[PDB]
Amino acid sequence: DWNFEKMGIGGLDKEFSDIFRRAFASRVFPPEIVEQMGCKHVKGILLYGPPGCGKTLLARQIGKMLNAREPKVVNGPEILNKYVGESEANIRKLFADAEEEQRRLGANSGLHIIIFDEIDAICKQRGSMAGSTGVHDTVVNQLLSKIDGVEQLNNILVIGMTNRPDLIDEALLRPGRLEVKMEIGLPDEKGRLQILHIHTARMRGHQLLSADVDIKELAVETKNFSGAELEGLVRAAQSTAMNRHIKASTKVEVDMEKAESLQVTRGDFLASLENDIKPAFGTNQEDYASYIMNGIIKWGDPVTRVLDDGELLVQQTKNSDRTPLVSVLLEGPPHSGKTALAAKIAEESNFPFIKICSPDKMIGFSETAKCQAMKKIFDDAYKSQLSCVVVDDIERLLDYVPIGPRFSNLVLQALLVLLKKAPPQGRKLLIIGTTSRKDVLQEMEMLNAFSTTIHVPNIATGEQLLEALELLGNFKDKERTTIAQQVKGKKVWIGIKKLLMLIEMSLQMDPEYRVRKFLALLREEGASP
Amino acid sequence: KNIDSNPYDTDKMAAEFIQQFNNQAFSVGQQLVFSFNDKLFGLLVKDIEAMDPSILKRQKIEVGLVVGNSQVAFEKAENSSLNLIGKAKTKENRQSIINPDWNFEKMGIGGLDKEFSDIFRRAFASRVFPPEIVEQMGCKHVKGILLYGPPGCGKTLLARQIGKMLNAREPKVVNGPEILNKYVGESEANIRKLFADAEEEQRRLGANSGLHIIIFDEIDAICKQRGSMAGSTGVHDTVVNQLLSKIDGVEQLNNILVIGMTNRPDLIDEALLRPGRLEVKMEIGLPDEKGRLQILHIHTARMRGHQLLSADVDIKELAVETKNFSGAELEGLVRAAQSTAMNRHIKASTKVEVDMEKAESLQVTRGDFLASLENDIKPAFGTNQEDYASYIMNGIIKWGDPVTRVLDDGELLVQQTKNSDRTPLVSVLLEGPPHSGKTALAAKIAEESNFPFIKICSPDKMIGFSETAKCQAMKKIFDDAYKSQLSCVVVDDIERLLDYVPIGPRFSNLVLQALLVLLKKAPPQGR
Ligand SMILES: Nc1ncnc2c1ncn2[C@@H]1O[C@H](COP(=O)(O)OP(=O)(O)OP(=O)(O)O)[C@@H](O)[C@H]1O
Ligand SMILES: Nc1ncnc2c1ncn2[C@@H]1O[C@H](COP(=O)(O)OP(=O)(O)OP(=O)(O)O)[C@@H](O)[C@H]1O
Ligand SMILES: Nc1ncnc2c1ncn2[C@@H]1O[C@H](COP(=O)(O)OP(=O)(O)O)[C@@H](O)[C@H]1O
Ligand SMILES: Nc1ncnc2c1ncn2[C@@H]1O[C@H](COP(=O)(O)OP(=O)(O)O)[C@@H](O)[C@H]1O
Ligand SMILES: [Mg+2]
Repeated sequence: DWNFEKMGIGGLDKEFSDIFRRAFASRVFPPEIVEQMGCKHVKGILLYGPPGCGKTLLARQIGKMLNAREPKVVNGPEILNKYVGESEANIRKLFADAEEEQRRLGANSGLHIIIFDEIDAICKQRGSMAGSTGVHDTVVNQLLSKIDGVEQLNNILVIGMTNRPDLIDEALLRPGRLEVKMEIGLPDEKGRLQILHIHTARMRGHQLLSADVDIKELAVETKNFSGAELEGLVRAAQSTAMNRHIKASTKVEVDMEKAESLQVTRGDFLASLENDIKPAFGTNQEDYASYIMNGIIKWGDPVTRVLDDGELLVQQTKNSDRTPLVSVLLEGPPHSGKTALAAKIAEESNFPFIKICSPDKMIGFSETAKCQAMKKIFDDAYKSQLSCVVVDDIERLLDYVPIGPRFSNLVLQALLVLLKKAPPQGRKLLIIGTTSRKDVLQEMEMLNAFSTTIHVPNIATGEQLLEALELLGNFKDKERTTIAQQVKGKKVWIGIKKLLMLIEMSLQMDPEYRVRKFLALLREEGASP
Repeated sequence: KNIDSNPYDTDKMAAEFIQQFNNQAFSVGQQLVFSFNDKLFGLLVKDIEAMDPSILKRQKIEVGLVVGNSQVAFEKAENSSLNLIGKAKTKENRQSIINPDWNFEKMGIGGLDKEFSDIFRRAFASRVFPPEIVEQMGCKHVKGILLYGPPGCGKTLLARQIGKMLNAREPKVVNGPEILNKYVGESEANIRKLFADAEEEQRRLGANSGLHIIIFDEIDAICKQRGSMAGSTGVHDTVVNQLLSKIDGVEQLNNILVIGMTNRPDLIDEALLRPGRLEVKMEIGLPDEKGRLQILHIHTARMRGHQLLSADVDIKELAVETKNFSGAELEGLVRAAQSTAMNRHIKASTKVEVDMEKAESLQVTRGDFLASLENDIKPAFGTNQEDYASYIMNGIIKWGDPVTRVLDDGELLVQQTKNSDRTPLVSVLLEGPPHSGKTALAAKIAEESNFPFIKICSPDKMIGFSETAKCQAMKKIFDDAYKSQLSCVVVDDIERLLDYVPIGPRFSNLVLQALLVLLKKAPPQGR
């Protein structure tokens, strides 16, 4: 039987299918033919995937599916990092029961399962990439010798677990030990629909769930939701709906007046979905809501062209089969409005995964820490069906300073490789960057890595300045006429950001001196190419 | 400018809307101006629906026509003070539920209302109902809470009050670094000697025992590896593994509840923040004016009962001269306002003797409060009186126009940074030739600013420091300024922080790449 909808696990049908078809087909056939052929039994499995997706449930379910003892448990950083001379004793103790049973009745016993949580720490000499590795080869050598060294056993089965699959030494994966490896992944719409159908099953049985609640629609509003957070959403909804019936006094007592009629309504689901349970591979209206701070105003031609090009790039990266990766670089003079446009372009992609790697959250970090943080941010984007990332103010990550010059050579070389890297098969990406010194990056050869570039200009005519002032709607018609009497017969040079500060400074004077001070200010800072 | 709280009849508003905009085209998202009772309002189109067929004979549309029999429903915008009455009010919003009515005065906490309600609704809403209905639903009670805020704002008191409200055993206590004790075999023994009572009670009484609160402290020392991601430092993390194994996993318990309290929310590993582990997260901040009033009104109740408080000592007034006063410093002020009052009625002659003739009339008076407010409690997140006291040395005397110009410009900037909403951050750089008086003309502007929080970061207190120490000190000083509704900060001799020396140059590139970043960082929100 493979009734994988009653055991408790949902959204994983092919994974268990393959795992059984290959590994555990010998332990289900009658022992007669199994002995006649002489086929040996697998004694190792490696599951790897993102954290909080349902890896332990599968382990316990596979253990129970074949009648066996209660699975043991271990932890990675626990067995290691204890008093010397005792870790080996613990490792030897781990298999004591299996060894005793084998010595007692030989080749006729029950499976003894183990679950080696977080295996990519102790059995890892590949710790030297940017910092340093640890001298702990004793543990890995002892484990390898025990599982299969110069001796063998037939009453064991080792299941590993890890969220970093590229930190495992090949010595622990040669055929004969830890052969079958599988990858668990984030569920899609059908997976979420199945998952939401199990965690709320007892409530529906006892007519304690209102008929308005819709699961089909609830399966379309949670995008890139991990498996373990639907449980959190359901629990939050249950808590919210049941808090109305706790009206009490100095000493809290249950409101027995209407203990019945305790019904959960769609409103509570929606409330818990908007205010609480913030996703892991889903982003919020916090990161891309502090960069944009005064909206976007159309003061001329450039805004429309830039937004149109952004939309074209997005629609290319969403409907192409031969260019899974696209990049674009924004540039312009300082105080021109580069950062405030990248966020606006990215916000309208309706992309499930959005993140912003800015330099203001890394203050005082060393080189290696910054490289590792950037690498982690990039790695957290290959796991979603389609994503989008932003890298703003590049020239303050490299630490460029005109004197010297002085850059950091360990960040540029990571940035180039990561910019030219392609994601796994089937997925897509889009990278946007903003910089204010185009003449410097060209020397470093970086510009040849970016697919395309766009130019963001400043205000360069009296008409555009007047239009911006009108749209901002601050000065009256008379003052606008007075200003136009001067600005029109000349040229201007001022970025959009500086205009807000100049207007704010000017507005604080007396009512009759709000124009002269502004005009005086525009002569010193502005109109100065 | 014309906002008012007077009620507005939606039925009349809808009738006037139809009477005016009849046979007119409207589209979703359209913005227009509507006049009602000589009052102007801004209208934004939200939903449009077609009519039903006539009697002789609710689709959504984007554009349509308005007629006499059309219906209009008015809803106030977000954070709108407009008062709307009548049946022409559609109610599609989100408000959760009506939390149980609370009486904070009896418990003894003031200024914390939303946080208390949220914590009770989330963590504890499922530990009050009988086990029957909870079992029928199927649930796994929350077993984790995290709190973080400035010291002395009433964090532990919340936990103790909530624990004593729900009949439960006396809470234990542990200290963060105290559990980091030399060698293994004692720290692990300490971890073991925390849940033995809980597990024994669970085994003895099954799934019917009482709650066992366990209050931590400085949880950012243990379970802290981000501290290694710095310019220096570095330490292996081993104790977090034991606590993680006990809290969740095999032999899990059903009558435990951890409560972690910290001070640096960003020095926490992601290991101890994922659903199933410490779930909820709340923050406690400095109290505001009404908070200070409520706090004071609670600590001076016993004296008022027995008629020990004079009639002229108003409590309302004292809530307007204490700005950015922490929670505990109000208790400190109240305590210090009594020693002075009661230190008068004591005579000593070869031995301290309690006075007898004037023992009665022992009443605390305004003088005690005023003296204590000026020379007793020294605030922490508040205005100093020594920093900008030794900088300006011999006053300021006019010698021409430039002094007037500089002072006027400073005043204009300091008023803009207080009556603006589109530019929360403004910075100005003074400069001139050496030996000209550009450090006694900034302290004067800061002192005339009148902002509650005024600090001065100067190189005089960083003699012999390396680069990392300077970075840490500057970061801490700047961070402290995000905890007040207004802040002014001064940097002196920027050339000295960078260590410039023209046999070179030999500047420091780890301080110049932080000073640039800091000067562009909008405060969290509305500060
Ligand atoms: N059409 C517009 N284009 C760009 N910015 C605009 C526009 N209209 C208004 N703004 C405002 O301009 C500001 C641009 O952002 P910001 O001041 O951070 O510029 P920046 O180029 O990112 O700065 P810096 O060069 O210092 O990194 C934002 O406050 C945005 O509200
Ligand atoms: N504009 C001014 N008018 C009158 N007196 C002034 C003025 N500016 C400063 N003073 C006085 O002169 C002295 C100024 O000394 P201060 O330490 O400020 O020197 P400085 O040249 O600004 O310093 P530094 O060389 O470190 O930049 C103080 O006594 C101050 O009272
Ligand atoms: N695919 C899934 N279906 C149903 N429940 C799940 C699933 N994945 C996780 N859960 C729930 O999450 C809880 C913890 O998940 P766990 O297996 O510890 O995640 P991880 O494998 O990352 O450690 C389990 O008790 C289980 O009920
Ligand atoms: N909101 C508050 N209401 C009443 N008293 C408070 C409040 N906050 C702090 N206090 C007072 O401060 C004293 C100590 O507070 P404490 O719990 O040590 O603060 P922290 O949580 O920062 O350690 C208590 O005796 C308490 O009376
Ligand atoms: Mg000086």
